[PDB]
Amino acid sequence: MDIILGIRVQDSVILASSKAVTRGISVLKDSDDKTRQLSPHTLMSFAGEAGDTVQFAEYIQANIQLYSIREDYELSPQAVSSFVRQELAKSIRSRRPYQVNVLIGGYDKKKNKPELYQIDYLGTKVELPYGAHGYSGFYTFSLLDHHYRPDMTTEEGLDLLKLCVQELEKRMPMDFKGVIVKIVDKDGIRQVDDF
Amino acid sequence: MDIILGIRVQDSVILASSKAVTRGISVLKDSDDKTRQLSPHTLMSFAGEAGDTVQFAEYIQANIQLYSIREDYELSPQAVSSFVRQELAKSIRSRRPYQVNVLIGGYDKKKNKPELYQIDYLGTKVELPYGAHGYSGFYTFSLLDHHYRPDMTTEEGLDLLKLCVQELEKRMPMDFKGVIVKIVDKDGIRQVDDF
Amino acid sequence: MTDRYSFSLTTFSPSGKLGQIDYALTAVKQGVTSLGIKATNGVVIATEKKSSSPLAMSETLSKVSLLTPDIGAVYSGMGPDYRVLVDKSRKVAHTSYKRIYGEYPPTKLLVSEVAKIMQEATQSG
Amino acid sequence: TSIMAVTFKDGVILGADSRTTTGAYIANRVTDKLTRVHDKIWCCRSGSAADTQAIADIVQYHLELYTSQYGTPSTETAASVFKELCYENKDNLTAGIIVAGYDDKNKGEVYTIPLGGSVHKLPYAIAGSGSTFIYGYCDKNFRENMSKEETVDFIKHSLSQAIKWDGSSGGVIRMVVLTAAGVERLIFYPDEYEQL
Amino acid sequence: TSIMAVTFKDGVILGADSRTTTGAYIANRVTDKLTRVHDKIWCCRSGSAADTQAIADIVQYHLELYTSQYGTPSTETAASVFKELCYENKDNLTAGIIVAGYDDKNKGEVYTIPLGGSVHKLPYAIAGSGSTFIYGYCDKNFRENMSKEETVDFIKHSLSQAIKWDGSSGGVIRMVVLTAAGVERLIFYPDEYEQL
Amino acid sequence: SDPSSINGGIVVAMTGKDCVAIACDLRLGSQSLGVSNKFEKIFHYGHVFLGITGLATDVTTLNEMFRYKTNLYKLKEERAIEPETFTQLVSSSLYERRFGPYFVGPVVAGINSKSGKPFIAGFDLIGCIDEAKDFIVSGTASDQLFGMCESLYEPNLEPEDLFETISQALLNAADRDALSGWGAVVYIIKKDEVVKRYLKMRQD
Amino acid sequence: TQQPIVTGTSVISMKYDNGVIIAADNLGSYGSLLRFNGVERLIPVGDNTVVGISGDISDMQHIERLLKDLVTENAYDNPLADAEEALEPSYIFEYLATVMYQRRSKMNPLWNAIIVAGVQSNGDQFLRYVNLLGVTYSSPTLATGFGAHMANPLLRKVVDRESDIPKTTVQVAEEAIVNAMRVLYYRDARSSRNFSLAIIDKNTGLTFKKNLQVENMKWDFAKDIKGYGTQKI
Amino acid sequence: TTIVGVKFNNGVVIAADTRSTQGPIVADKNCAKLHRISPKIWCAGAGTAADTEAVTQLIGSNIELHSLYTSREPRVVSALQMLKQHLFKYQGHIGAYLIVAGVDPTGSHLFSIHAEGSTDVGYYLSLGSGSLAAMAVLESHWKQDLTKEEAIKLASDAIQAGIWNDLGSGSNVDVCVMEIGKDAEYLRNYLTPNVREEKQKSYKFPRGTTAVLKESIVNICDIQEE
Amino acid sequence: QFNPYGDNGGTILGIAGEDFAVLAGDTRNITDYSINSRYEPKVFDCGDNIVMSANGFAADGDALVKRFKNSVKWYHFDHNDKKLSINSAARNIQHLLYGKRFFPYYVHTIIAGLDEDGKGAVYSFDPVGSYEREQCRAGGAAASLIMPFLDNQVNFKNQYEPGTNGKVKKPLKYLSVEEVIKLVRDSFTSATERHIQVGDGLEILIVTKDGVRKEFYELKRD
Amino acid sequence: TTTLAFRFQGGIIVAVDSRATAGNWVASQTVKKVIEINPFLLGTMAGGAADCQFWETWLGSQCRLHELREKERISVAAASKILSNLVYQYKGAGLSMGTMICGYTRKEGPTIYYVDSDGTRLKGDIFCVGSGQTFAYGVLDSNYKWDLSVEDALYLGKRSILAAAHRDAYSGGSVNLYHVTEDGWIYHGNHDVGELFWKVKEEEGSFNNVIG
Ligand SMILES: [Mg+2]
Ligand SMILES: [Mg+2]
Ligand SMILES: [Mg+2]
Ligand SMILES: [Mg+2]
Ligand SMILES: [Mg+2]
Ligand SMILES: [Mg+2]
Repeated sequence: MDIILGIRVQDSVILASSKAVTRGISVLKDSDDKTRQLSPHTLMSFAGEAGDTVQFAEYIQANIQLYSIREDYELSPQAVSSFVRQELAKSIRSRRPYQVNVLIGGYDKKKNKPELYQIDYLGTKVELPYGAHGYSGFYTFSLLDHHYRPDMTTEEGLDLLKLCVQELEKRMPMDFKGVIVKIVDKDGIRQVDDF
Repeated sequence: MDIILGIRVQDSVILASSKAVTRGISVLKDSDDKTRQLSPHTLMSFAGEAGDTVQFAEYIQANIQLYSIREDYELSPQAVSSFVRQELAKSIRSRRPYQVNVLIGGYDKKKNKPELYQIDYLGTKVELPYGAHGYSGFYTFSLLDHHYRPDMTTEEGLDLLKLCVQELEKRMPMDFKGVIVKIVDKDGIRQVDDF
Repeated sequence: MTDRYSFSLTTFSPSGKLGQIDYALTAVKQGVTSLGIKATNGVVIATEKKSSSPLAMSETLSKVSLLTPDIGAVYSGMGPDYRVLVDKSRKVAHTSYKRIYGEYPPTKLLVSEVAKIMQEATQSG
Repeated sequence: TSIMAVTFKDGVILGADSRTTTGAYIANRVTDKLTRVHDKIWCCRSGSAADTQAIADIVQYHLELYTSQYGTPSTETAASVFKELCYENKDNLTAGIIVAGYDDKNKGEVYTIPLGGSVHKLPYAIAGSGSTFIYGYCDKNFRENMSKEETVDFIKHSLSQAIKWDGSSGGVIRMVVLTAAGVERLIFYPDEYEQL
Repeated sequence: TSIMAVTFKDGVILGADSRTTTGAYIANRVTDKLTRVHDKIWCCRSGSAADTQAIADIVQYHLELYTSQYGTPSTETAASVFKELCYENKDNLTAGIIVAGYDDKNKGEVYTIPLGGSVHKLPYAIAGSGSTFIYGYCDKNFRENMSKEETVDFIKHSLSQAIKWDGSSGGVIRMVVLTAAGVERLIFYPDEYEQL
Repeated sequence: SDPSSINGGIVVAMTGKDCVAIACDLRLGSQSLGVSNKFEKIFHYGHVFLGITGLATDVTTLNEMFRYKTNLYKLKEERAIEPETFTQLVSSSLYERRFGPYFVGPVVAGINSKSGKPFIAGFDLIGCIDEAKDFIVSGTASDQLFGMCESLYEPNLEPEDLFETISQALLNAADRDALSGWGAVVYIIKKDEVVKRYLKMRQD
Repeated sequence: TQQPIVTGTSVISMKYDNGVIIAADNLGSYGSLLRFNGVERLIPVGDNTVVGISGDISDMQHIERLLKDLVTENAYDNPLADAEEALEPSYIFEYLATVMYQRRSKMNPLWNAIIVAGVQSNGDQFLRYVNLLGVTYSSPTLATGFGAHMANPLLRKVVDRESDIPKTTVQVAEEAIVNAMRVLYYRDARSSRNFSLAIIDKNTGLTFKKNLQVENMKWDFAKDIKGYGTQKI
Repeated sequence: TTIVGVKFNNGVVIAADTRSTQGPIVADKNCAKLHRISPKIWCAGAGTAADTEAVTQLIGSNIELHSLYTSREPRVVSALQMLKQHLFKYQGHIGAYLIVAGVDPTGSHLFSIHAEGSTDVGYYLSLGSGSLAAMAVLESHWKQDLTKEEAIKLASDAIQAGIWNDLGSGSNVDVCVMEIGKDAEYLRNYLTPNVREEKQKSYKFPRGTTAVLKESIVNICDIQEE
Repeated sequence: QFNPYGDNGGTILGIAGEDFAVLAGDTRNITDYSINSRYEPKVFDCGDNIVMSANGFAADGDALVKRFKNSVKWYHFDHNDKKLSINSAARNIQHLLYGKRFFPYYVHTIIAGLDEDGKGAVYSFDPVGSYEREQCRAGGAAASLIMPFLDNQVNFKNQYEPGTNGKVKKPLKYLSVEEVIKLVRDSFTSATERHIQVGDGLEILIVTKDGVRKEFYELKRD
Repeated sequence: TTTLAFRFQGGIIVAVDSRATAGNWVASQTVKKVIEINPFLLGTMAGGAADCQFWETWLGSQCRLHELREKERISVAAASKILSNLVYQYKGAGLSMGTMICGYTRKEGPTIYYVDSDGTRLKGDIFCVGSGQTFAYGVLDSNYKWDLSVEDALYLGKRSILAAAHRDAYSGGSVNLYHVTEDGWIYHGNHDVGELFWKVKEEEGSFNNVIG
């Protein structure tokens, strides 16, 4: 799919993902949720080739849920991101690689810290205060570089995110039909239903 | 450029053309007027390859204005459309053809009739009650086939045109930044400044 | 070199006469008599074979020439001018008609083409 | 194609097979590849039939016009005209020509003009697809100042082997003898040369 | 490469040049292309040096194991083993091999195995890039039941011409004689064969 | 990509007893997209009729070109051009673009005004004349038309019988072609009257 | 997938009243080089079948070995190997046709065109074709390669349909075959003068003729032909 | 297409089939492939049909003008030279493959010409997709000193071989005989061995079967007086 | 490069009547511009009152027919000599064809027979196994020449009742076996005239409750 | 090709055209583009005919095995995912498929899944697939409401295919209508486009551009 953004503020991680699903000529859907809850305090957004994106995301979800049941324990965001990276690094030298880029937003309950990980389809992982995939970063990073502070509130993060989306809507040729925004914090994952 | 629409109603011709100019990655402009007045009662909208569109349109404009001065007379919409077709038919077998598609909306003052001509870059001319170029027709023609009447008022034509643009904005992947709408009738050419 | 005579050699005199055309007509007047008669079921053209010498084989000099299978020509005046006009007339019947319409030109139109060639020698440089 | 020209005591003899192929189909089994550009200047053609015919026709025209002005041309002059056409138009031609002629002053001479349009004066020359198979045989068996009968045998035996191994060559062996006595055409049929 | 094998009254003789090229560079000017796969079964190699060496080594192994079990193999058997490798692996091989051997029952025999992996039993065989230039000469000069001295002269003269015209061939002419008397190696240097 | 099948369309012509018929569909398209249902492909210059299939810009261009040429012909000859003569003119005009041709399939139909003989002819894009006694077909459904005409046609049909034959040939051929249809016209041509009929057909 | 290296040209054949005739020249070409001059391309199987093969010679030699093995195998535990349970032309063909189609289906074909000619147990003529694609067909006359283009037209003038077969004698059929071989020698650049011919008759059995030559050739008219247009000398 | 040319005692004969095709479809079932260059010089064309026609008419036109200029009857070698030099110039892009035959004051002649400009002399020749079938017949039955009747028979038999065996050829045999000291006789549809059998059914429709939307008279007449 | 496919030409035609079915095909086999055989049967009786033809590449066509005939034999072995119904045969052929989805049988298959109610049935397949029951279907080289004619003369398309002028369609009255055979013969006679790959002979297999009957007709050989 | 399916108050409407083409040649006008997976589930045909036919019949077999094992009707979610997981295994091999898996169960209600050969599986309210999809979308989007009656919804689906059949060269022949209820689908007949067009033109007043 197209635009996926992430921003780590003081006490939460915010993931914004576009709603459009376009199959060549027509926009087939304008309410698509490009995300999966891997565990109660870990969310993964995704974008890439059709079919592979959801297939990969659900495969990861199943594996993390399996771990959660086996050990009666939630893996840290760092541990989950390392598992995901290895799967993609394994995938890139396969017969047919997963063409999927992901952002992993999680709240580490042990350290009481939000964490954002950016991983591309090659298995290139980086921990960031804010991140994106595709062309999204080209339009938004100059705004994030300017306004971002590590001590921002969730409300300030959402306001900076709105400015990013407005810039995308202005200068991007494609109509991505707005974004679904989700917040990951100590209380878990919730969706901002008005954005 | 992208979307250009035309509709011939009872007493006027209405041309709608998108405002976006996209150069690959960025939308450079969102207020571009993809039209030229060839004579007081003849308007031509255009879309195709960058540079060639405006170059061709202004070249045609200059030629019709030259004719108008020489003869102290306004050529009929039919005569203008035939001149334009020949130029494109000549162009298609040139060293480097004009990659330009046009709609010619004119009000014939002799016959007291509105007239709409659709001409593609090959020099393929057709007189139509409503027309389009590119993918615009794929989204809009089913609506126009249903609602169009030859005795429609200008206000009804604009309402049907709004429904066409709404469908384009819903199902087209590209953001064409709305349309500039112009009306051609017995009193000449005017722009609808709120659409 | 180059043909530096790019101007007309036939021009209007004060009286409105085109001298060179009048003088050409005078040369025609000196020429041997030729005639043509049209019948209901045919046309005849005739002339005298004025042999320049009795040693000359006058059969080798054709004053009456086939232009197309259904068109013939005869002249009075300068023989060499006629011979080249016949060559041009035969060719123009093909290039400007038979190669276009797949049939030989009607008499009046071939005559028109020959006339055009003669007109141009009256105005060209 | 198998073609050759051989100088000998009394002059020069040109030899050729008669097979013209379009792929594996023999389009003409009785082709005449020995072509006259002047009374006692002939040539053997190999490569594109269209090209070598076009070239030969132009040369014949050039030597005819030369003769009208300056008298009989030398074999060297004829070879030079061939070369001029072949070299200057090398990008658009596929022609391998052997030029052979008899002067009274120079006697028998042979010039070969390969693909590039270079000229090489030789005691004898071989060309065409079939020539590859007889480089060994010809080199071992050629002698200078052979008799007419010896040269006919040399060419007959050589082209026999070329025909035997090359599928592109075959049919009859044609020969043209160029001497002071005049121009003599010879032909040799399969039943004759196949048993050699 | 120029290689050949010729049967004669007392057995068979294999002949070869010694030039190995990488493009226009002579990588080895003293190559031994005559290869022993059994005591009195040898072969001439042409094509890919890597392929023909690999094949020959495998054949030698096969005939060594054959001999341990069933005694001395025939030349036909050796040719069959060569063919089996060449035919079954035709997609991945560039090898043109001539197999020559001496039995007491069958005497001198020559088998040629061209690119495709077919087998052809012949009185004599020629192969390699240089062979093209001596098809005419060899066909005209070969006789059955020649003497040892005549066969040596035939091969020496043949490969001399092949070397003369083929840039890929050159160096020394190596020969291996296979008779009831045993195995004799011969070598002939440029100063000898170039003046022939 | 293929210029002769971008716009689509068909023409068919037939001879009858002292009459000829020429017919065409009305579709103009941009590949899959239907653009016009009023694009007539039959034109006439005096009593000579010309149908043209293929690339629509060339159809229009050639019509204008032959109107141009037949108008000058008439001024100079002082008579209307005949079908046999016009056929040669079409052939000449097409071949003069031998290495940059118009992508068209022209069809000539008419009756010689002096002999009264019915005449039809067809051409490839480059000018080769097909002068058939029975029928000529052209367009994106030419295979279908060949099949229809070969079975439906019989010689010496009366004008009103010929109409039914050519109409059914066109209609059923067009209904097996994606790029033909959207209406149809049939001309029935006699020595000094011509009747033009628009046919009712499926609009998909 | 490969390319043919050493190749054999046309195989031609036809039916006549009491049996079949098949013929093929003795050349093994190496591109345009006429390399091998003693190649037998007609291979008899028993006394009732002859298999004619064109195309790649290395694959032909492989097929020759398959047929040799087929005869050995049929004789195993078979007291009627030389009688009621002998190999029929139809058995031999169907086996080859199976192999050819299987090999093309593995994208590794035997690069050949094959004609199986023979006479069945009940006296019926057998003549059927199979090639590298596994394509099979039967006809009163069959020919491969160039033969298909030049021999068939001549042979079809003798036997144009099924009803012409009983009217065609062995002398007329052999004459037609021999003439066709001459025409192919005139016109096929990859043909040779030497050929083999096999007759399988229901009465006289298998007659295999080796070392035949094309004779009665017309070449004399070549002496009059001069230049390529305007040349007189 | 199958075309042949055959020399005989006192002249030359050319023949051709009458099928023209677009791919696998038969465009015309009775095509005329024998073209006239001049009254006694005829040729048959294979390849691109427009090219064979156009090149014939051009050289035929120039041959006529040449004949008038020189006061001599046209020669086959002139037609040959003009054809080959034209075709050579266009490097085979004009896809004309011709068999040129005729009689003139020099005698009777038979040539072939390939699209790239190469020419050929022969007593019997054939061209086209059915040339191999035709040449098989010619090579089997041709002899020196054929009579007029024998040559016509041989030529038409060679065309038949193409008609029956070559899918690119069919329908009828056209023949033209050019004899020395005589008018060339063009024998259109000399043989007709492919007449279609009567159909099982008549497909004439009842009148009023076709649905009609509109009728109108078309004005083919000029603007009228009064 | 080796091309595993070829084109053997040919044209086939299946028509379903009220209580019968016909499957017809020309007997000409070709490659390029040459004729391989003037009589090479293309329509086959496969047992259980089913006739079949796989037109296109003849090697794949022969292979498919052979495997289907084999499937009929094993259906009898495995299911107590039960008669293979035409609908069951059709589904079975889909699986044979789709089994080679990624290296297809390069053929257009048609089978004909009677359904379990005794009514005429024709099934049509694409190369990879998509199929449908149809009333009328031509296949192969001249299919585009034949189908429009059948639309007009079997289904009476574009034909209206005289006097009504387009308001009342010509009623779809049932055709007899003699009537169908006339249309088949005229279809192939017309196809022979205009298509170079069609000719030599026409073989028709007619299926009724009484069994399978054959009819042969000469076609032009040029 | 033009296929559509949309959810509404009374269940699901499925509407398809009937045309199949090979290039410009119209191979068939009587193609069945609604695959009856079982009495409760429908699938649409677009892309590859064989791929859709074969694998959606196969899907029916898997659905039958599910309900035999689980003694319960398979959900539309589960049925669609069996198909999407299958085609995803073949991804890259060249399968061509664009289908709507349509059903109406107790737990889900009326449900439509767009399943596609590159592995896409989308739940939605309105889907339209094929060469004429854009034309049908126009009519759908401007007239669609959740509270459509079964009668009006059936007509809307019919009218949308007609719109596509008219403009799209590769769509036409006839219209097939289905209404999917909780108790199973109901077939609502075959409608020849030729006859339907004139009928709709007159009764509706639409298509004034076309002369009738
Ligand atoms: Mg060239
Ligand atoms: Mg290797
Ligand atoms: Mg050396
Ligand atoms: Mg249509
Ligand atoms: Mg034929
Ligand atoms: Mg449509």
